Amino acid sequence: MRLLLFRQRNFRNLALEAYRPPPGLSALVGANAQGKTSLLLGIHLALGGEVPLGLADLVRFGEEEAWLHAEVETELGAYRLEHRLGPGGREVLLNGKRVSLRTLWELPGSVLVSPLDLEAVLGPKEERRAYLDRLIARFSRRYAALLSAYEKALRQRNALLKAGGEGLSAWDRELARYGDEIVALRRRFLRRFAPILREVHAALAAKEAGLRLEETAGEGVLRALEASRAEERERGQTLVGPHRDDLVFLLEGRPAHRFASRGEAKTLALALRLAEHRLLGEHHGEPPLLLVDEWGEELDEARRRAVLAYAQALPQAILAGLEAPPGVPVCSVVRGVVLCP
Repeated sequence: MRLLLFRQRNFRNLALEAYRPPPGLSALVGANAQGKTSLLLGIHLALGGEVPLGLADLVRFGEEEAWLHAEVETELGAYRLEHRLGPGGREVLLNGKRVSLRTLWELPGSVLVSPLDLEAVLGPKEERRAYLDRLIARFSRRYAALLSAYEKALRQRNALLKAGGEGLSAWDRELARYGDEIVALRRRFLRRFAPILREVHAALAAKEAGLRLEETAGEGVLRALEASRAEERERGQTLVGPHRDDLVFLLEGRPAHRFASRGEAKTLALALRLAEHRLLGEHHGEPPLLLVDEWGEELDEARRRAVLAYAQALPQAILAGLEAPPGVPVCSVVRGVVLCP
């Protein structure tokens, strides 16, 4: 994957007209860390990323819409990716054609190591499950399509529930059809991803990292629905199925959301991103672009070496921090504009 060109208008605090990163590994330097963080985030979204931000935190103050453009070369060919972010939503174009966002996940895209990442490790149940669904959807168009179909069957089913004792029967079978498949795909995915997470985290930290997906309907959605029938009737809501399952991250066998320090969480989050990156490379046959924010933060030598060692072996990667690694080509960001000397 080679990002050839990034252009933007009215995205966060950026002013650049164009940014042309070099091939290989490069670093963004400058006093304004927020500018760098926005640049990396703009690139990530240009390439098909998603992040949790109100429009006033994606679009420049006093402006209506933002635009993002990326020109990439991939194993699949050359592509022009564009996004308009405004009151109407996110409009995505690929080579001049309006496409669903998920279409861009047909290409390798990017992985961003962001300051936002630790909050999932530390945050509520629903956020870890949301992370899981976004992750797997990158890999599997069937999974993305099952999420949509399940969410319809669920919506329709809870409506029949809220409206008394209804004819739930056909809804049970639909929820199970989509749900059982989602459960299966999650198990398959996590069998591949968990060992990668453990390996990657071992290079960054002393504590063993793990994960567990706790299922409400592990013997099948139909059978769990039966067993929850009185109780779901009592609450007005489906209580079992993959929308209720919990992804737990572990350090030394113990839940990270309870027993990780913020620093430990930040390193676990880093490992999760690098494991996602590795697995995407296997899936696509070509690595995503890797974008690393906070390169310079309170890093230790071995942690740095391990990430630098990973990033410097890719076709292209961009780091942003207070200082660049020595010998890494550097581009300055000053007043929203990049200069690559």
